[PDB]
Amino acid sequence: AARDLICAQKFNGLTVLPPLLTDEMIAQYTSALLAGTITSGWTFGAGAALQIPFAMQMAYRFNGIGVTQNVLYENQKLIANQFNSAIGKIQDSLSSTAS
Amino acid sequence: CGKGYHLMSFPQSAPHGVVFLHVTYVPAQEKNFTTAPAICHDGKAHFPREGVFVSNGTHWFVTQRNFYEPQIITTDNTFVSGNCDVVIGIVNNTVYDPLQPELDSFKE
Ligand SMILES: *[C@@H]1O[C@H](CO)[C@@H](O[C@@H]2O[C@H](CO)[C@@H](O)[C@H](O)[C@H]2NC(C)=O)[C@H](O)[C@H]1NC(C)=O
Ligand SMILES: *[C@@H]1O[C@H](CO)[C@@H](O)[C@H](O)[C@H]1NC(C)=O
Ligand SMILES: *[C@@H]1O[C@H](CO)[C@@H](O)[C@H](O)[C@H]1NC(C)=O
Repeated sequence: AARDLICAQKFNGLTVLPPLLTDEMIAQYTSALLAGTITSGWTFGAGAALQIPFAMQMAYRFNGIGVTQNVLYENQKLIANQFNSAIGKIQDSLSSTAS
Repeated sequence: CGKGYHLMSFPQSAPHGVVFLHVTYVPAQEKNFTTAPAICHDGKAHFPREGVFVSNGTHWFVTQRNFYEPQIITTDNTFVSGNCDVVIGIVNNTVYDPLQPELDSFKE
């Protein structure tokens, strides 16, 4: 085709170096963090990862706010459906708006 | 303030800087247990006050989260909220009442 801008930058002595960590390694780190925070809660960030069921972890996180844990166990389908709708809206917001 | 659960920190001087000695608490020796969210006893659902329900294989205890010491499931360390058909994962266990032995002894 024609002379690209990056070819002119390369010919004039300007170089871009690649990063040390590839995008696959960043994705592996992110997946490890997600798996730890889903399966073990906050315990993997303070020592050995200790497993806990997710409803019980969410009840602990409600006691961290000020709401007693009987609220979640008697409404678990409602929090589950609200979270599913809220995370489904993120995909619809990201598939259209580029700002 | 350091990795783990923070307890203390001590400063020290250094040329053009400071050095913090962070004293933290780390859990060490874990073991598996079977757990439940609530106890369905006498048509009522019991939830722990400050703790979690565990089983050593046959019996059910309530314990704190960051350390393992078990104790008997009691009305004093639990609370009641509704009936046991809404919570998913309930198990069946008796709940001790400390009032009743002294109450019946006063009754007789
Ligand atoms: C689970 O814990 C309970 C409470 O400590 C155990 O019950 C007691 O176990 C001791 C140890 O042999 C016995 O001497 C007692 O007679 C038991 N008491 C009762 C009321 O059973 C129980 O054995 C433990 N179960 C397992 C599988 O370790
Ligand atoms: C708990 O159970 C898992 C799977 O059964 C096993 O790999 C592990 O060694 C057990 N003990 C601890 C302390 O996690
Ligand atoms: C617990 O006890 C109730 C009646 O007291 C019974 O209907 C229920 O099936 C029991 N739960 C299990 C898991 O057996």
